[PDB]
Amino acid sequence: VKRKREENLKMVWRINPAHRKLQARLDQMRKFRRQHEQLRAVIVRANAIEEVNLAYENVKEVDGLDVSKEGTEAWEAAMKRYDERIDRVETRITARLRDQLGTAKNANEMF
Amino acid sequence: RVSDEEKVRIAAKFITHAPPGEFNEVFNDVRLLLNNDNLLREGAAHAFAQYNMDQFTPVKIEGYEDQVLITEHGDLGNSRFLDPRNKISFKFDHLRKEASDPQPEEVDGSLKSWRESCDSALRAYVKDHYSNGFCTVYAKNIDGQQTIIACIESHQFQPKNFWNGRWRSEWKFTITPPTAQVVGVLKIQVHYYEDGNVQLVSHKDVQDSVTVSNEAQTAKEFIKIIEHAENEYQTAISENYQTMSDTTFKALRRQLPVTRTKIDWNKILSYKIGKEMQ
Amino acid sequence: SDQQLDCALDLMRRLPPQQIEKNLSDLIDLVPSLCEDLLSSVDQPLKIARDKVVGKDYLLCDYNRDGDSYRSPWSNKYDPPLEDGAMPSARLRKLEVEANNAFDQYRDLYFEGGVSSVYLWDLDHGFAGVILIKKAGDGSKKIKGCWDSIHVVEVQEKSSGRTAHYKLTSTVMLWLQTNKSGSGTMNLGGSLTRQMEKDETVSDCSPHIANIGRLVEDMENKIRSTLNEIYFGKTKDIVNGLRSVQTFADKSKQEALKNDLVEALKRKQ
Repeated sequence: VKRKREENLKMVWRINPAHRKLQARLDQMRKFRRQHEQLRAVIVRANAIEEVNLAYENVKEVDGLDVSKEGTEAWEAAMKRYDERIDRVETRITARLRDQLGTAKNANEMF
Repeated sequence: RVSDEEKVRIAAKFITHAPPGEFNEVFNDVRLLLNNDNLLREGAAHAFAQYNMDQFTPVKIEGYEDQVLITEHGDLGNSRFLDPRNKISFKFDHLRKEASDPQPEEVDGSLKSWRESCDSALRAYVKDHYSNGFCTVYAKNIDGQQTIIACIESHQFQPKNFWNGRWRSEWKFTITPPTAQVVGVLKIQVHYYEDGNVQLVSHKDVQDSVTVSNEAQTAKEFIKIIEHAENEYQTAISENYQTMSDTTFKALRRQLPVTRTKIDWNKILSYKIGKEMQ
Repeated sequence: SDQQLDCALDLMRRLPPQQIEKNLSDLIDLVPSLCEDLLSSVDQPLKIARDKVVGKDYLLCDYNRDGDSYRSPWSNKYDPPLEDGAMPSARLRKLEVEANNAFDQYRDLYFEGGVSSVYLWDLDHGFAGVILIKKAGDGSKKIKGCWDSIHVVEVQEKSSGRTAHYKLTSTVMLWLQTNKSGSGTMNLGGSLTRQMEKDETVSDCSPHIANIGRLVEDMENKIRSTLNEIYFGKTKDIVNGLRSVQTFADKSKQEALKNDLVEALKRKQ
C-alpha cells in the first residue's frame, strides 16, 4: 500500500474472521470444563458430588456437536441452568460452612 | 567562525550600492546586523568618503551657503573640504554637516573667475527651471588646462509612500585654449518600493569641442549644449516610456492572443483544433 | 537576530536584486546564524531544468525538489536519481502535464519563449502548486531583463456541490535593461506581489486549470497595467518635478488669474 505511491489513499483495513463465533462457544466450553475441574477438585471436603455429577451430565452431554448456533441460542440457557445447579450448591456450602467454621471450640479445634 | 574581514567588503558594497536617501537608515540596520561600529568603520570611513564624493552629497558652509556638493575637487582627505568659489579650506565631518575653520587657500585662480559667471548663469537656469536641481561648479587648473566642473543634484526624498529619486550629473568644460571640450556624464537613481521594486538608473556621457572665445560665449555655449541635451534626453525618456507600453511589454508579455481577442480554455481542454492538418 | 531579521527585510526591500546570490552571500557571511530560512523570505530567481531520460525542459523550484532532487514532470522523477520518488496523484500528474502543456501554449501566445511549470501536489481536500515562467530578456533585443513569474495556486478544493476554492499569490520579476542611444543606459524593473480568492462551483467544462489561466492572466494584466501606469508615470512625475523644462515667471500670474476665476465662482456661489 505504501510502495504503491498513487495519491492520498483512503484504504481502511477491515480484519474479521468467521471462526470468532465458533471460538465463542469453544470458550464457553473452556470455562465449563475448567470450572467443572475446579468442582470435582472441590467436592471432596457429600451430596454436592452427585449434584456436580448430574449437572455436568445434563449440561455436557447436550453439547450437540458443539455448534455455536444452538450453542448461544439455547445452550447458553443450558449453561445458565448449569450455573443454577452450581450457584445454588456454592451458596449452600458458603452459608453453613461460615456458621460452622466460625464456631470453632479453640485454635486447635479451628485447625 | 566566519572571518569578520568579509563583512568589511559586505558593508562597503552596501554603502556604495546604496541609493541616496536609502543610505544612513539601512546603514544603521547594517550596523545592527554587525553590532559594532569599529568593525564597520574599518572600511566604512573610506566608503563614506568616496560614496559621498561620487553621489554629489549636499554640503553647505555657513560662510557662503551655496549648498556645494561632496566631490574630490574640494576634498583633501582629512575630512577637510575646500570652497570651489572662495577656496576656503575647512574641516567637514561626513555623518553630519559639521564644518569648521575656514582657511582661504591660494591657487592660480583665473578659472575661478570664469566659472563664477558660468555657474552663475548655469545655476540661475538650474534653480529657476529645476525644482531641487541644484549645481556646483568646481574648478581646478590641472595639467595646464582649466576645468569647469558642473555637479547637479536633484532629489525629493519623502518615502511616506515608499518612493525616492535623485538626479546627478557632472559636465566638464575642459578649457584647453584654443579648442576647449564639452565632456560630461549623467546619473539617474530613482526607487519605489511600495509593493513593487522600481530601480531607475540611466545616464548619457558625451563630449564635443569648440574654440574658446571669451567667458560669456563659452558659458552660454556649454550650458546651452548640456541644457538642451538634458531636456532632449528627458523627452527621450518620456518617449522611452512610450516605447515601453507598446514594444517592451508586448516584446515580452503580450496583451492579446493569436486571434487577438479571447481564450477558450475548454477548447484547449479538448477538440484537437486541427493540429494534424498541415 | 529578530532585529537583524527586520534589518535584512528592509535590506532586501532596498537592495538591488540583480545580485540575489551575491547579496545572499553577504547575508550569510554577515549573519550566518540566520542562514536557516534565507530563501523562505528572500525571493529567488528561476532555474533551468532539462530532463535527460525524456529529453525535455522543465523547471527547478521548491516543491519539485526533494531535499536536493527536483521532480521532472516529463518522467516524474527526482534528480539526482533517487528511490525517494514521492510523487503526487498520477491522474493529477497527467492533468499537470496537460496544464503545463496548455500553459506552454499560453506562454507561446503571450511570450513566445521561456518555460512554464506549475508544480502541484495533492493535499487532504485540496492542494497547491507554483506557477513558474522563466523568460529572461531575449537576445533578440538589447533591452533585457529576467521575466520570472512565480505564483502560488492555492486550491481549497471543496467537495459538496461540485464546488472548490482558489487563492492566487503572485510575483513577476523582470528588468528593463534598455541601453539604446535614445535610452542612454536606461534600466528599471522589479516585481509585484498580489493575491486574490475564488469560491467556484467548479464544473467539468471549466476545470481548475481554466480558472488558473483565467484569473492568472487577469492578474498579470492588472500588474502590467499597474506598472505601465503608476510606476512609469510615477518615475516621470519625479523626473519632471525635480528636473523640469518649464520656465517660470508665468505660471504664478496665470494661476493667480485662475484663482481670480475661482473668486468669481465664489462671487456667484
